[PDB]
Amino acid sequence: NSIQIGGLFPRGADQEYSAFRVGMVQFSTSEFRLTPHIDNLEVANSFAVTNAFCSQFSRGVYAIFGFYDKKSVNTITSFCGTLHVSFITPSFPTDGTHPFVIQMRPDLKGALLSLIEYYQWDKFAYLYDSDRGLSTLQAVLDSAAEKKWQVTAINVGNINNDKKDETYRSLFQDLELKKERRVILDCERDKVNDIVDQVITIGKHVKGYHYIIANLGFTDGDLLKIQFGGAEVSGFQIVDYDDSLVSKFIERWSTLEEKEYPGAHTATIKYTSALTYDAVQVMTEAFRNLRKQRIEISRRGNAGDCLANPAVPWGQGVEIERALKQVQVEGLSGNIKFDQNGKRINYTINIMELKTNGPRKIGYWSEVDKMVLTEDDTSGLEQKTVVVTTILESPYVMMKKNHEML
Amino acid sequence: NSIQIGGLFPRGADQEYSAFRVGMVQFSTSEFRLTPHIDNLEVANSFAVTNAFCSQFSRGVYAIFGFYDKKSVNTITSFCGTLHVSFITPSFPTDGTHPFVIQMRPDLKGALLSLIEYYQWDKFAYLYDSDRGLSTLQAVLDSAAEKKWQVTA
Repeated sequence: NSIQIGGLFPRGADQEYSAFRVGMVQFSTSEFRLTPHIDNLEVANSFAVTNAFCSQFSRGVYAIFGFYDKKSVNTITSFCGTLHVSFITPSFPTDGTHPFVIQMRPDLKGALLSLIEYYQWDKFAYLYDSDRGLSTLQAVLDSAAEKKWQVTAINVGNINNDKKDETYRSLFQDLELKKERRVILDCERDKVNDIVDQVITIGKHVKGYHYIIANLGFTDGDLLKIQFGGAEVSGFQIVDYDDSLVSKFIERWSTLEEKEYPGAHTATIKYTSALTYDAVQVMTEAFRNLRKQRIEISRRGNAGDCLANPAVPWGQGVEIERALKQVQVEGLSGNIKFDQNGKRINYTINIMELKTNGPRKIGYWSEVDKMVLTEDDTSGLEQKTVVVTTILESPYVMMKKNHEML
Repeated sequence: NSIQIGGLFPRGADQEYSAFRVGMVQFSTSEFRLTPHIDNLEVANSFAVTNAFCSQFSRGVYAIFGFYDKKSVNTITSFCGTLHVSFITPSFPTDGTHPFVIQMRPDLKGALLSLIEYYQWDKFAYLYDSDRGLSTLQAVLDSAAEKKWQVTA
């Protein structure tokens, strides 16, 4: 068999596309060839997105894989609600429930909540950006009652290159005026470096601060530059390079040629790109299930129309939606598995604490493994310095008679 | 001469559909007219709005009156942002400044904040409906810094 699949890919994602090609190379077989039909236009532009998605559906492809942004998700998924094109993405998961959508990125909100109990704060500052949705802002603010948290939320998103130096001044100066010292950030990874730059430039990384980065791939930036600061910058890892099942992929990826697969040669990979492997794997295993369960995707030569009027489904799409939801496999994010709504379960996430030797696993979390600690590793033992604070008035504490030399 | 115009109306927005026809009856004039082409299909989901847009655009309507929701709004604003066919709405103002969109319903945030200042409030619980857009929940949470409010949402 041969199986055309639509790529509604985001531009600026050469690493994701390289992971797509490496997944295709790994998983392709002459039994059923998952076949590219790929396009790349501005994901923020709902029109151009819809237009290309019509073009791809105008080939009658069996499934489409790609990425969207909150400027588009109730454009795209509304189409999956009508044309029943089965759809897979590891982008940010939606708050609602929709068949024909596979939400390959796990839900960050549960873990990030549980971490707040684990660090035991009644007070934190909270920056966020709009692009993954204000879903985390809502979820934590809804959760404000349960622990009676004080929370301040300041929209960092509208920071732009017109004034991206004095904005961060005024912003962090506001956190000095409230004297905020537990800081949650919810950006995309390719933003976090620009906040961390200003954090270092104005010194706000010494002991007393505590940081979280609300990304599943916390260890992607130049964390080593703030690794010396002394703030406990602590954040998540769905990717774990230590899993030998995964580490064999990490080896193969980092050894694959750097320029034919642009940016694949690094020892580390964005968890978006990593989930591209799991996504292509689930599409392959779903077409394999379809063939093994002996229901054929044998289909009329007519593509259909994304805007027939009234539009009408084609029934085999329901079979693809079953087949995809039936998948359970090992991958770069563990034993991945999906509910009947199209949202993952069993998704297990590690919590990394930036000790100065490097980010190390203080625990892991799942829906049933509620923040299971893994601090049995001894990095940090042998009595790090307890810093003692006090005052100098005679006689209670005084200088040594040789204090200028001591 | 007449100008052909499009219309979309939410199902159940029957008072607005009435007021629209009453407005057409009032402001139609001897020298020029409207030729409304109207749809009353779904609005709470992008598909219906998109199909109606294509139908009425293929009809060549030079302006459209209609409505949207945060679920559908991006679909409209991107379509008009590309195709130069304008859109006018009484729906909530978005965060965006797309051309071709006349977001008539005036800014409510400035007055809200100025009244909060007038009561000199310090600590209160703010509720919200998500689907009007969190632009207010943002613009009141933002100044919970500068105005040191103690909001809960």
